[PDB]
Amino acid sequence: IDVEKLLELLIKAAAAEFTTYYYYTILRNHATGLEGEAIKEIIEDARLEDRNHFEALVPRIYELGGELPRDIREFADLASCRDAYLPEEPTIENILKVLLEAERCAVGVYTEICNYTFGKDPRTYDLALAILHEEIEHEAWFEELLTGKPSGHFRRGKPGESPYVSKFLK
Amino acid sequence: IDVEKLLELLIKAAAAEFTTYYYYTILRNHATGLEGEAIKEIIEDARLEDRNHFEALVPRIYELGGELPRDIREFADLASCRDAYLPEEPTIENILKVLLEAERCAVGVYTEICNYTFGKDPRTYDLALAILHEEIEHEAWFEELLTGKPSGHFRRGKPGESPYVSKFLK
Amino acid sequence: IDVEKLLELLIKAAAAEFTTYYYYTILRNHATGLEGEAIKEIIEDARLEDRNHFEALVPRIYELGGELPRDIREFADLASCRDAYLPEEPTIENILKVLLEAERCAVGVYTEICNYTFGKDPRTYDLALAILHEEIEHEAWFEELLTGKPSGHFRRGKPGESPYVSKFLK
Amino acid sequence: IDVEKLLELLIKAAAAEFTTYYYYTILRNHATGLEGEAIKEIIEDARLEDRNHFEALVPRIYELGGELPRDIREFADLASCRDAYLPEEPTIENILKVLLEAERCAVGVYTEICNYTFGKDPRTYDLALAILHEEIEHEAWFEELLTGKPSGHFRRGKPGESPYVSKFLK
Amino acid sequence: IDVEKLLELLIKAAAAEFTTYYYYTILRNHATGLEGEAIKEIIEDARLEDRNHFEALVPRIYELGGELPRDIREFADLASCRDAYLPEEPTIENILKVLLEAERCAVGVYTEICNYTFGKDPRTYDLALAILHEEIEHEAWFEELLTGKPSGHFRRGKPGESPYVSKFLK
Amino acid sequence: IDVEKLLELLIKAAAAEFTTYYYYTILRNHATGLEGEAIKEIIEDARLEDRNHFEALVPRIYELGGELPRDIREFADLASCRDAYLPEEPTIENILKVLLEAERCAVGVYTEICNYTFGKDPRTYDLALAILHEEIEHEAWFEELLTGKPSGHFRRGKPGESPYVSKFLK
Amino acid sequence: IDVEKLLELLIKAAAAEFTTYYYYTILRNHATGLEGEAIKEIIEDARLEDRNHFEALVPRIYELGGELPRDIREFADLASCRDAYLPEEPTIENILKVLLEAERCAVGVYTEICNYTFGKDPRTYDLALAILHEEIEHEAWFEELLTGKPSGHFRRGKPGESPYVSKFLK
Amino acid sequence: IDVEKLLELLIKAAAAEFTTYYYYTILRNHATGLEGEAIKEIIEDARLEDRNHFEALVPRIYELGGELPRDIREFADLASCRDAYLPEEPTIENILKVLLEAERCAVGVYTEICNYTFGKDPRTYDLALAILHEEIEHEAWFEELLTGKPSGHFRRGKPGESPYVSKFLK
Amino acid sequence: IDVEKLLELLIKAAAAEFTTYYYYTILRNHATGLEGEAIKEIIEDARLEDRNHFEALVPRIYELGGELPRDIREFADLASCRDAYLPEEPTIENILKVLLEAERCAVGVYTEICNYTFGKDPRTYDLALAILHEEIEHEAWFEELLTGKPSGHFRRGKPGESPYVSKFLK
Amino acid sequence: IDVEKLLELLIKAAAAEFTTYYYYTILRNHATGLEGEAIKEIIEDARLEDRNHFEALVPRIYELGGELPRDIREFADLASCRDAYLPEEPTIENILKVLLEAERCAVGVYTEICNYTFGKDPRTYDLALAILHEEIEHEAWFEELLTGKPSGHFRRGKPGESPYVSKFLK
Amino acid sequence: IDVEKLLELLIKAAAAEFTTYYYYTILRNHATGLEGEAIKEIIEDARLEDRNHFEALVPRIYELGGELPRDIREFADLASCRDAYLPEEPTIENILKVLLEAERCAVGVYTEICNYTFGKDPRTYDLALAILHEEIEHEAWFEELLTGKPSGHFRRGKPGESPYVSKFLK
Amino acid sequence: IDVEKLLELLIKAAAAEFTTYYYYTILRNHATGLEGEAIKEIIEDARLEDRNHFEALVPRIYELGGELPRDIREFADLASCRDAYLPEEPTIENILKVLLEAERCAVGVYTEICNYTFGKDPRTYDLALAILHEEIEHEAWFEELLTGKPSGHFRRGKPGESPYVSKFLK
Ligand SMILES: [Fe+3]
Ligand SMILES: [Fe+3]
Ligand SMILES: [Fe+3]
Ligand SMILES: [Fe+3]
Ligand SMILES: [Fe+3]
Ligand SMILES: [Fe+3]
Ligand SMILES: [Fe+3]
Ligand SMILES: [Fe+3]
Repeated sequence: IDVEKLLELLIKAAAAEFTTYYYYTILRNHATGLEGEAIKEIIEDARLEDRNHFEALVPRIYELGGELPRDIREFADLASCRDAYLPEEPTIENILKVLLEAERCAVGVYTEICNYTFGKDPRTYDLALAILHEEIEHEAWFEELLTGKPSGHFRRGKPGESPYVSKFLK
Repeated sequence: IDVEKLLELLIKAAAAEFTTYYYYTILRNHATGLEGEAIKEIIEDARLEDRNHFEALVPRIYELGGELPRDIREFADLASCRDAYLPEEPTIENILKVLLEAERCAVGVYTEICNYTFGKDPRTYDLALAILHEEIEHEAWFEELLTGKPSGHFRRGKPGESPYVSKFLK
Repeated sequence: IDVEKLLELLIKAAAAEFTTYYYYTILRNHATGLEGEAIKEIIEDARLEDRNHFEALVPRIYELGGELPRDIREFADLASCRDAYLPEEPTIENILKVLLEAERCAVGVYTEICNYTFGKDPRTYDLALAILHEEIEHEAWFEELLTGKPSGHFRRGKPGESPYVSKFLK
Repeated sequence: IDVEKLLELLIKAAAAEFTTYYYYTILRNHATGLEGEAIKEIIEDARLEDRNHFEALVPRIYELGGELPRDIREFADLASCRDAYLPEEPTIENILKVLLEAERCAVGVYTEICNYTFGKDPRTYDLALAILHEEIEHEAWFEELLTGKPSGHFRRGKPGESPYVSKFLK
Repeated sequence: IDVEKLLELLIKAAAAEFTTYYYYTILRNHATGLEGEAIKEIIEDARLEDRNHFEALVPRIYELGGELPRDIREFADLASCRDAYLPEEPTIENILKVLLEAERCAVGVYTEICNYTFGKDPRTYDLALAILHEEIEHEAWFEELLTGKPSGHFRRGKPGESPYVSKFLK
Repeated sequence: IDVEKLLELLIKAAAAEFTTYYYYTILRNHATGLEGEAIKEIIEDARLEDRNHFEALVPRIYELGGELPRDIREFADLASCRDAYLPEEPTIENILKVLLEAERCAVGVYTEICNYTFGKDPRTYDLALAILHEEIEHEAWFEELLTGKPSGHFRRGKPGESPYVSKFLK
Repeated sequence: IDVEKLLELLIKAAAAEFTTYYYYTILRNHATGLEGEAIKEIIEDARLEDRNHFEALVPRIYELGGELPRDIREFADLASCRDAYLPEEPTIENILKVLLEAERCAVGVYTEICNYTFGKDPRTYDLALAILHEEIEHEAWFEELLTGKPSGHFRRGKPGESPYVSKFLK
Repeated sequence: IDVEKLLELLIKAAAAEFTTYYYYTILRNHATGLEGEAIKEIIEDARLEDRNHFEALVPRIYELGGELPRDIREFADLASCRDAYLPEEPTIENILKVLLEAERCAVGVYTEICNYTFGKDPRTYDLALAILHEEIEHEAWFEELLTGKPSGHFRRGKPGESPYVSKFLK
Repeated sequence: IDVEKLLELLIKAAAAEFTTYYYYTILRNHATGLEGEAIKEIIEDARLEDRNHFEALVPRIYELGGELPRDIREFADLASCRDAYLPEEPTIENILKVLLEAERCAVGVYTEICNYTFGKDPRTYDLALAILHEEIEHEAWFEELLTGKPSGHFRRGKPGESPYVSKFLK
Repeated sequence: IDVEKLLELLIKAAAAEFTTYYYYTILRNHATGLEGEAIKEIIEDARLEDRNHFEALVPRIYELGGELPRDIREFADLASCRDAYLPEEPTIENILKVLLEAERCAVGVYTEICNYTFGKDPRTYDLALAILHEEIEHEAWFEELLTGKPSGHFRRGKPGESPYVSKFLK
Repeated sequence: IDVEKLLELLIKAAAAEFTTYYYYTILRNHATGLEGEAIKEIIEDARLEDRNHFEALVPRIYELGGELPRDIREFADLASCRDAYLPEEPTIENILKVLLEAERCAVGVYTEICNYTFGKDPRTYDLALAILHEEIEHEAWFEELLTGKPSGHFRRGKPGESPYVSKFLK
Repeated sequence: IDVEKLLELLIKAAAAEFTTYYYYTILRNHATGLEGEAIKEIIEDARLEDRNHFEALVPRIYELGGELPRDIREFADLASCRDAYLPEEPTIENILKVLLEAERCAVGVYTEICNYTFGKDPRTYDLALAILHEEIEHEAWFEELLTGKPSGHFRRGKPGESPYVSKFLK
């Protein structure tokens, strides 16, 4: 396994989690009205779990001999998912589209890391898998809200509980 | 009081609670979209309390010298309420109709047991009354969601808390 | 500072909180249907925090040498906000209008008390400010639900937690 | 059973609980001095449990198709117990007399509802019985404090815990 | 209803609960060996719940204008169940026989009180019913251990939790 | 050390604790009125800790090869303190006199056991000392209430917490 | 990976967990007598964890685009383990044989799913592995009770805690 | 603002809090008898909150570049309130007089600091205000106990909870 | 008061808190070795409280009709404190210098907001003051670690507890 | 007192506790079958408390200027009790014999230390006494299981709680 | 035993604990810099436990018929340990020297009380022993920090937990 | 997979964990002085987690049909890591070297087991991975303390929490 390549993947993933923490704050605040009130708590759970994902990734990056970039702007520019901007027409549907696209990119990111580390870096694989669990659940949430396809999920107990990633958190 | 007749009522009630636990799982998963997100937690609270009702009824059945049927299929066929099938057109309204009809049947079932045991089997009466409390609240929930008639209820704290039946639970 | 004038303001504020506790009970029970299910918990949090506000104001009234009026009807007639009656056409929108108008009046009431006591009665100012915090949040809640303007708030953890007024509560 | 008559009883009971919540606030604040310090916590427990009784009665009123009156003054005028006014000579003994008379009226109110619903409305009977438990304990408290007749009770753990009515509370 | 007769029943019941608390201490300590280790915790749960039953009955006795007898020996002599003496051959089977006989007598005692107070003394009926719940469960426990007839029960969580009588306890 | 003599002391002590549990129940219920309300919780803490003392002594009696007497009447007759009867004139002062005399006898009982076991039976000494701690505090409580001599104590947090004996309790 | 084949495996596994929840209820209730008292809590822990396994599998089935069958009878007929019927001679040994056979089938079921998803469906693999952990422990429990071969396990803290599957539960 | 003058005020206030912690220990221990039992817990809550006030003031003194005096005697001599000596005739009334006078001095001390720092030292102002809240409540307590004027307060939950100063405590 | 100017101050403050959350992550990870082990937990508490400060500021920004900038890079560029870069020679002393300079800038930022809103925007003033409390404590921490001047502080209980800002957090 | 001799006793005791932690692991795992299921939790409580005893002894050894031996084999060879080997015929009875013999040796060890330190080394005496409490209870447990002599004990709440030694544990 | 002599010892000990509470506050605040950050929490634990020691000693002084001196200065002058002044050169080493000397004096004080009360005043002996436990641990802490001799201790969980004295605390 | 070879690996790993529990006790006690105070808690967390690792490995060894060796000396001799002896010159640096070498050996041990069981023994692989997580974190801790290379970790909340292995613990 190429630790330099792995470190780039992990840093790009951490950048996506960090920027998502900011952009989902904006999206949550624009999920207004009666229909917005349904999804506001769901966005908040996704936002806080993505913050947890950033917190879980940074120790592994440093364990592997990597480091966060010096400038926060450099870091944001490394994000492996495009920025989850507030849509120009911020309807609930358009916001859900942004959220679903972001979660689908995240699922792809950690699937790629899991594929890269499978049977080679057990600790990193297990960390990527833990985050992948939560991203798959996020993607299921938003896909159901947007398309009506049954996801099998309903409200998390308290936002940001991160049941799969918690063992990596301090 | 005819313990054999009482046992049949209790077993039929337990069968209805058990099957409801399965069928409400399906119904919860098809309460999708923005409007489904409102009622998903309400279905879940009803589903988990009906599981509690099954757990509360079984000890009383055995205390009275009865027993569950040998085969799970026999048991399901004994249910005193018709199966809460997913409707062919699973809109939120059609799902609510199934839920309301099921809860109304449950209210009838425990009202019948309470009438049968009033002043004759205090422990069984109190158990039937405890479940009846929760069924009346479930029926109120779904009737309000479906017809807009004020029920007087809003979200339970945590799903499955069963405030009335808890003293019967282990 | 004129303690007699201050006492009248505080008693009128306490009357508004007390009557709101009653009228919001009615409003919560008529927020029915799928769209009502969104706002029912929000009304309940506002109702329980306004009950807390009454509980926090009464000790200060007595500390300052005032007292509640002898008759509950006299007390209700002193309310500094007009009664939050159920609207003749109790749609969710019309209910939200009543709630928003009540919260806006409350914000005005405690802003007036804060202005009257600023730099003169520190304990009363701090109490009025604590309640003002919660009224501003209530007003933000309902204004977002009604107009879609981003308020920055989403569901309180448990209704009636009163994070700002709790230090005044027993 | 005549649901209209039952609803009137329940609303009148709820009015008595609501007004008691106000009037006991006044009574608690005038139970002063060394001897008042004994009974202040007892009044407070009674006051908070009567608030719980109001909270428990309202859902049942709405379940049965009733509603609270539009105006808080109408509601107060419906109270089935006369107003627990602060006595003109507010000695501890005179305050205890008011409290005992109020609790005795409450015991009568819920005894009447229990008699009306016995074997006919199990849920309402059980609710009336739950409140009756707490009223009988309140009456015992104050009768002992006033006459020295042994009641068998001593301080509740925390005021407002409502051990009998809690299962009806949210 | 004849309060004097009711008081005698309640005092005799309280005496049985009090003496059982002592005699079950002896029985628990003689349930030795590998087979005794099974039932020791079951005896302990029964013993502590019977202590709770004594604690729950005394306030009601005093509420009704009765009192405990002056001398503890008088009290013990009033017990409505014969003393649960350690058997002359204290085998596990012989101990279980004593326990089952005691619980069957207790079930009879509270069934008699429930019959006497049904529809006449709601608070006392509810107290007798609460204790009856726990006695029926105790009788089921020991009957299963002794005869193998399925009771439907297994270990209580913590001994002395008294799920049915707790609302009467301080 | 003479284990037979030690066992007699321990059984007589356990009998005193057991009977006190009964007699203090009566005394607590007759500590009525405004002045009784002060000491009711203090009696209750003493009563529940003396119940704990009985629970702590019985295992040690059995560890040492002793056993409780077969009949509860035999047991009560062994009490090392005379019965704490309700006084013929049950004033608060006369009740306090009974309580103080009982606690003084208890202090003497465990002082005697500590003297007998000092440097010879460490486990029994430590158990007697643990109970002695609580008896000395009880005696201080009642002596202050009766004579005004400063004891240095004020209300225990929750009655029956037994801070010194808890390590011996299950 | 063939999602249709995977879905069939998962649904058949969920059916086995669901039916086990019923059949283990019967088995627990027939584990009577002194020797049954040992294993009753062990059956109960297995039963509640198998209920948790059903709850954990259903969301994954829906995430993958599958659904539970319409009728509860269809569902039961899909179970990948034969029904754990009460044996015709329900001795403790014969009951243990049924339990061990059921757990061995479960171990086989999740081993097959893990083999099918290894390195291909990380989330499903991790879910199957989590359940496999608990099935291997169940099989160890019952094999030790039946054959005396050391399993390395002793009583779970509280039944149904599911330490391995909890992260999948809501 | 003159930090040297402010530091002197804060150190003198801290000295008063520290010495009060000692002197209220004496006063609590001499609040004996039946009437003393009422106020003992109130003195204890005041004593522990004044200890908290000392703990809250010291960090601010050091933050501002001040320090506690080298010798504890120097420190005690700086107290801004005269020593709360046990009165020569330590009746409950005379003790209450000492307590009320001490609390009135404390209210004056923190009112002076609040006036000195208003709009100039926000952190110190907020700290002085937090302590002032608790001193005003203490003064209300003792004034009611002594004169019967309604204060609006009753027993704090647990002594020393310091609801207003807690945010400054570690 | 000029809400546009106030909004710019608040957004610039929120940007500083957000970027600090990133940069302190880097600084914490480079506080290595035996001497670094002392300050690592202190950096972590500062980092998590600054994250809390961002979370507390955003709702107020939206309440006042402002919004976060569309792009995370725009946001970072608005920070009112220069970026807390890892020093080119990352010794513990040089890291402490960066931390102290950042905290001093933060103290200045919230002092400016408090000055701008004093007596004009009570809610915003109280929020700025709450954050100012924590920044003053952070500055004290690092100044003591760097210069040895007594600050009066020692380790926070758990990192990120934010005792002053918590009432603003969800 | 001869600290060198005392240190040897304490180190030999710590060695016995440490080795017991290992050997009881083996014994617990071989207490199989239906009869083994009774005693498995009892062995586990003894094993975890003996681990606690090792943890409590080591600080005292170092306080007195002693140290653990360099090599773990040297340490094991110092054990004051012979190794609790799995018996060649590992029946439940033979295992109980090993356990009882080990506990009897432990009781002797701490009795010797208590005798050596009585009135000379209070801290060490109190530590030895604390462990002696738990060893006497362990010996009682196993003696009852093996011989049927009443011990007075039944299941500890949670294994390893060490109620007597806890004050020495970190 | 001479209670007057014992009272003088106890009061002198309480004075030392009280003054230490003040002087250790100063010492903690001057344990600055990177090396001071290690010992600051250790000083704080010692300081809070010595406050607990004062709280534990005062009730015993009053139980024995003693009393605290009228003036706080008299009290401080009675301290059995010389004042733990901040050293003229307040280096970490010089501060540790003061702390170690103070703890050594405390160990001597309670060793003297234990010697005086051994086998004569069990309650006082046990109290002195409880404090002696904590003083020996404090002395071990500081001696290790100062000289490097292994003490066997590391950080207490939370400062002021007083595991040995807690049973004497309210 | 060769279960005999796997069992040898697991037993050798368990031996290393067991001996580490002893040797880290010695190392922790010799990490003295101001610089030792930093790492003492880190050693303690590693020591308690390695004890947890032993507890987690033993059930798996028995599940697979293996057993611990008869004699504790045989067991210690099987350790897969050389004994972590206290260095002849026990400086903090030399102690850290021993700790780092031990953790590096542990990382190698569980990496080997993971490699051996990957895709063949899922339960054992997951157990080895869980321990590997904690060993990698331990190695990171000590490497940072020794070399200054950023590890990304700071103090665990409470020592011995084992966030990754907890699901395997009872
Ligand atoms: Fe994420
Ligand atoms: Fe309000
Ligand atoms: Fe009421
Ligand atoms: Fe006692
Ligand atoms: Fe399963
Ligand atoms: Fe103060
Ligand atoms: Fe900040
Ligand atoms: Fe001390």
